[PDB]
This record gives sequence, structure tokens and C-alpha cells, in this order.
Amino acid sequence: PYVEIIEQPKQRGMRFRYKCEGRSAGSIPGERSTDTTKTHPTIKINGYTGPGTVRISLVTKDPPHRPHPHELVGKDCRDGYYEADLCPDRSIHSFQNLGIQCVKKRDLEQAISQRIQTNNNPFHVPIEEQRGDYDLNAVRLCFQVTVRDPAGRPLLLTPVLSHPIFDNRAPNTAELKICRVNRNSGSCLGGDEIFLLCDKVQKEDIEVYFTGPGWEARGSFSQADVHRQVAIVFRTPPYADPSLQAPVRVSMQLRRPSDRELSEPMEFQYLPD
Amino acid sequence: PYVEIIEQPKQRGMRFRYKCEGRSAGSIPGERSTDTTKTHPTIKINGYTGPGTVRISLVTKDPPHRPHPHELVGKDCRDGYYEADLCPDRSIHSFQNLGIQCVKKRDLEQAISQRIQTNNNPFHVPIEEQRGDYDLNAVRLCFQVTVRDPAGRPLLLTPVLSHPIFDNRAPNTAELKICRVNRNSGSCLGGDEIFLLCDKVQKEDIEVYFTGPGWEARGSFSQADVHRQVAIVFRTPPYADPSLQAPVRVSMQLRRPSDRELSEPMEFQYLPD
DNA sequence: CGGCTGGAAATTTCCAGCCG
DNA sequence: CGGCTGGAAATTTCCAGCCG
Repeated sequence: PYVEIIEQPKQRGMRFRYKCEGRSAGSIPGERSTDTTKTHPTIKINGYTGPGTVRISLVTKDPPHRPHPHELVGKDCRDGYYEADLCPDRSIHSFQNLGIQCVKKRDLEQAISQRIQTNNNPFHVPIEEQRGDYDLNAVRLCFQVTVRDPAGRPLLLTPVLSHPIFDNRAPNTAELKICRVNRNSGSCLGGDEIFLLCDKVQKEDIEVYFTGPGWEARGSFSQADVHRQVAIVFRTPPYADPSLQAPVRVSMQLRRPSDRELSEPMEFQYLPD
Repeated sequence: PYVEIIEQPKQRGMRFRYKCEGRSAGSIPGERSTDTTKTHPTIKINGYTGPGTVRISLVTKDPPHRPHPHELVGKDCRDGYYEADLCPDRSIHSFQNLGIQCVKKRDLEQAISQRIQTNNNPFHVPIEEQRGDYDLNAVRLCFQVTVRDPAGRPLLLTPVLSHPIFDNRAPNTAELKICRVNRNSGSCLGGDEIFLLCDKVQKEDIEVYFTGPGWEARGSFSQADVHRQVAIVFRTPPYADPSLQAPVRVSMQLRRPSDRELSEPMEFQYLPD
């Protein structure tokens, strides 16, 4: 029999709570889960109906897939994994109640120790490999279903892993926002210096992207002009038509190179010089 | 004889480094230091020359001078205090390799037990009156010099403290710096909105203080206008005289109410409306 | 109306670029 | 080298506006 993932966890949007951030750790939602239409990581077991159990371990994003040092927490969880006895009355299973608790880089080796002890190693990565560089900001759910064989004896199906989940409370995964701007208008020749206040960005990865219908231009600044990740001082780019004779609304917005990700558009209105 | 401080340690702009950064910290410069002519904490022993020793403990900022949890680190340091043989043919003493290593709040209790065990209590504060919170953002060096008397026996002179050395890590005890400003000129009628980029302030304890001979005025903004502690968007106050006939350069600077502290003055040049 | 939880901040580690 | 730095991560604790 074989497990299928008919609903992957939302790749970006969840934040790993340290075992200190309050009482909640979250509840990983599905790839198409909205503030109205809530979906969740669901699997389908092809070719089997009846008694069985499900275990959701966490494993490294990358190919040598060792058990991750972070923990899964919530209903039915224990020692960093989930484990609920499946339902015979259904074949499509959803989990609308699981959270990803990140551990401190300091307590990483005490995490993996517990991985060993509790026999949590979906892909039985030999001990000599428990060592290495654990990418703490990306995990993969590893659904390991157990159904019965013809003789009724428990039959462990192969492991099925999801695509990476990503900790929002991380450098590049946080959202883009333009809180304030000293000026929303300027000259079509550009050159106007603009002070834009935003949310924590990375001077190494950020852009002020200007756009209109068929037009495109970046504002000019540098890493030096990105004051405390939360303010950028740059200069507007020239407009398409330089010798304007009337205004032209275009839209200004923050753009992150790495992801091609944008912020809500702030109307900028180029004017005749 | 009696010790005096010919040169106090620079009160601000220096962050205290933790052990996780090194058993050696930058080194406290003299209050009168500048890129060109470097200065260091110096003391003068009035009425004595020849054999002697000098210990530099750290003690709390306010009156009951309990030995601080923090520790001094650098040449000739050990157990959180400096110690060294006084030059016997000189009377002015410089200390150019002194660093302040801040302990973690958690490790505070281990800190003071070390003060006890090593008998570091310049002002002999009893265990009774040692109890209390320790302001970990402000310390004071406490030079304890020992010379000999004519008969020849070691004579411990009384203790002399410096003025607080403030850890920049703390925005209320830190050095107000104005990094950038979109405009340094405006109208005598005021009203010009200004975007000023500074170092970590505290929305509810910061001010943009304008000034001139017989004139002072605050800029208008609110806590809502203090973006993520490192930017203030305010509006310039009217000048003393609205009938200017030519630029009148006053000085703009950050002021912190809690301690009436100021930042280096940025020239602002009011102009005729 | 006070107890629950983002968003702000305070606190601690780590790191790159540098300058003598 | 290495020690400085200054800046930003990593982590933890704060806090005000919810909410009921």
C-alpha cells in the first residue's frame, strides 16, 4: 500500500516557537489554507482500509535526511513527533493541530540524543551521520504510516516526506512593508532623494522597485543607505517619459531579489520637472 | 597621600562585551579622547613617590558601593579587577588596557560569590547591605592605591571612584547619535517635516531639541513617529523670529529628558519664509 | 477590566571586515 | 593572523492593545 500527500504543509508562513515563546507553538496549515478556507496537511493511503497508525517525524530538508533536531508539538505529540492511530472509517487524513518547536543551536546535541533514544529516524540514517550541519530554518514533515499486512500483522509502509517548511521568523522569510515615506511625488527626471521607513529588511537583499504599464525601474541607494534594516534612503529613478507635461501615477514597492517577493504597492506620482 | 583622577574614563559610546566575545575587551579610553590625540584613565597620587601597587575594582554606580557583578578584563587583570605594581619613579598613572566584561543576568549570583571569595569589596559593603538589584548597564572604576609610609610599611590610601561608565547596549544610558537627516535647512515659520535617523532611542524618552543664544525649542513629533527606535519623523519648531532677512544657523540635537543628556549638535540653518 | 497574545524590545551570540 | 569593531543574527522577555 502507499501513502500520498494530497495536501502539503504551507511552505512559508509558520514561525518556529522556541520553548519560551508563550504557550503556543502553532498549528501547521495546508498549502491552500486561508483565513476563511482553512486546509491542513493531509495524506491519502492508497490500497488499504482499516486499523493502522500514523507517525509524523521531522527530517532535514536535504537528501541525507537525518532526523531534525527541532520538535513537532501539539495534540498526540511526544518527543518531537506526532503519532495517532488512524481511522478505519476514512482513507484521507488531515492534521489540523501540529506545531514546529525550534531548538537553540546550543541544545542541538541534546536534541539529536533524544532522536536516537526514542528511535526516531524515518530513514534509518546511521549514527555516524547524526553529525553535520543542521539547517535549523527548514524542515520536512515525514509521514510514516503503519497499516496491517494480509496476515493482519502490522505492515510499515515506506516513508513519505513533504516539501520544506520555512521559519518565517528568519532573515529572508519575513514579509515586506513600507511604513512611511517623506515624499510620494517627485520629478520625471528622477534624482529626488527619498527616506522610506520599512520593516526589518537585509541591506544585502532589498530593492525599491518602481513600476507602471510597460515601465520598470529601481531606485538608487546602497547597503550604506539602509539604516538599521528599517530605513532606506535612496533616489528615485527617471521616469519613462522624461519631459513630462502632466503627472503619471506609477507604483513604488519594496522588492527582495532572492525571492522576487514584493510589498503592497505605494502609489508614487511622477511629475513634470 | 591621596589619589585623584586626572583623566576620567569616557562615560559613553562603548558597549560592554560578554565573555562569549572574549576574555579581553576593547579598552576604556580617556574621556578626552579623539582620533588625533588618544587619552586613557589616569590618576595622580598626591604626596608620594616610590614603591606601591594599584588595583582597579569595579563598583556599583549609586552610593552603597557594592562590588559589581561585571568584571574588568585586560593586561594585568584577574578575577574581574586590575592589579599591578605602581611605577616607583612616576606619580601620574595611565591604564590603557582595561575592558569591562558584562555578565549575563543569569550568572549574576556566580559573579558576586567570586567578588566575596576574592575579597573584592573596595568599600567593605556587608553582606546584609549587599542585597539588591544591580544596574548592569552602569559601572564605576574604583582605583585602590597602596603606597608605603616613611617608617616603610604598606599604606593603603582611601578609594577613589570615577564617574559612571555607561554601557551603550542600553538606549537610556547610551550616546544619542544623529546619523542622517533628510533636510538640514527649513523655514523660520517651522512646520517642515524632518526624517532623522539615529541610534536606538526609546520613543517615550527622546526629544529633538533646537537651540541658539537665548533660544531653545523642541521639534514636534510623537511616540508614534519614532520608527523602530532608530528613526524619528518630526516637524521643525518656528524660529525665534519669523521675519528673517537671511539664514540663521541654529543647532539641532537629540535630547533625552530622563537625564538631560544631549547628542553632538547638528547645524540646522533656519531660512526666510 | 483583566488575563492572552502580537508586536516591540531587551538580551545574548556570532561574524565579517578592518586596521595596526 | 589577532584584537578591534559595528552590525545583525539568534533568542528571550516585554508590552500594549485586544478579547472576552
